[PDB]
Amino acid sequence: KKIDDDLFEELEEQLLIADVGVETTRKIITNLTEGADAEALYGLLKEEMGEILAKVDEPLNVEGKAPFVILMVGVNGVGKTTTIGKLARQFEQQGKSVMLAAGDTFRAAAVEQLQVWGQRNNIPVIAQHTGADSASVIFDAIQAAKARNIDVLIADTAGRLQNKSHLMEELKKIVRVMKKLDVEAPHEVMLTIDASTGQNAVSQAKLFHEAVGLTGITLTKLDGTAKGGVIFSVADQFGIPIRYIGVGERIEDLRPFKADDFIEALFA
Ligand SMILES: Nc1nc2c(ncn2[C@@H]2O[C@H](COP(=O)(O)OP(=O)(O)O)[C@@H](O)[C@H]2O)c(=O)[nH]1
Ligand SMILES: [K+]
Repeated sequence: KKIDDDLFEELEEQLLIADVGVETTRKIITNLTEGADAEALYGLLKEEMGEILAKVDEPLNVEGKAPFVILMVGVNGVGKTTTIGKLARQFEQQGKSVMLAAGDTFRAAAVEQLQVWGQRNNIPVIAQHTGADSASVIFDAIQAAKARNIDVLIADTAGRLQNKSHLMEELKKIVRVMKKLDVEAPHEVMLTIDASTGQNAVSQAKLFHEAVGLTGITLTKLDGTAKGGVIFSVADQFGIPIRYIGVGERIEDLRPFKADDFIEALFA
């Protein structure tokens, strides 16, 4: 097969369906045309996509803090609660002690889901009454983690993103409250975004990144039909490391991010 305008239009369609986005797709194609049979083109495209993801493939390292604090941010419905448990199991398998903070204080089901999971798995969960102050719950969790020599503290947060909610200011307050106990905390600000939301994750990454500064991303629900192409836009615009991929609903379904596999899956 030979290179022509039909192949570049074919590639654009495939990238748009993968949620790479209009802007990122346009940039990628123009770079592909300038950089440049069909098979060679797909080889070159995968290579240039590899160069994008290479800049954000740093794996998360949680060792050496007391505790290492992960602030979990994201909007509701993306898999934040599930991911926290998957992370907790991951770190415990590595021999680290874990504590959870139920900072999404107005969602009773989310709080109780964490409490019950933690109880079943012998992981302490710091929680207060429904509607309690998120910053206070997370304050108590850090104190308890320090008192109890916990290696990793994972702090959940609210995820209602509307002008009523003042979520960004709440997160900023949480961070300031954190730094009164440990100036290095939070050691990781982990955004969870849902592959099935497509390009809406770009807006979310922008909001959370501008408010508290993201240092890592978990992309969930890659096991659906969604391709997760938004990460190219986030990488190009923000350069935030992709730490993990969610590949299911089971507690094991959290995988370290791998650039090569992700690229192949995008075209499968
Ligand atoms: N297929 C799939 N479902 C996921 C994944 N991560 C989370 N979920 C699903 O999304 C729902 C829960 O998301 P949840 O953690 O409650 O969302 P939150 O509101 O962001 O805390 C559940 O039905 C989970 O099964 C994933 O990686 N793959
Ligand atoms: K997929």
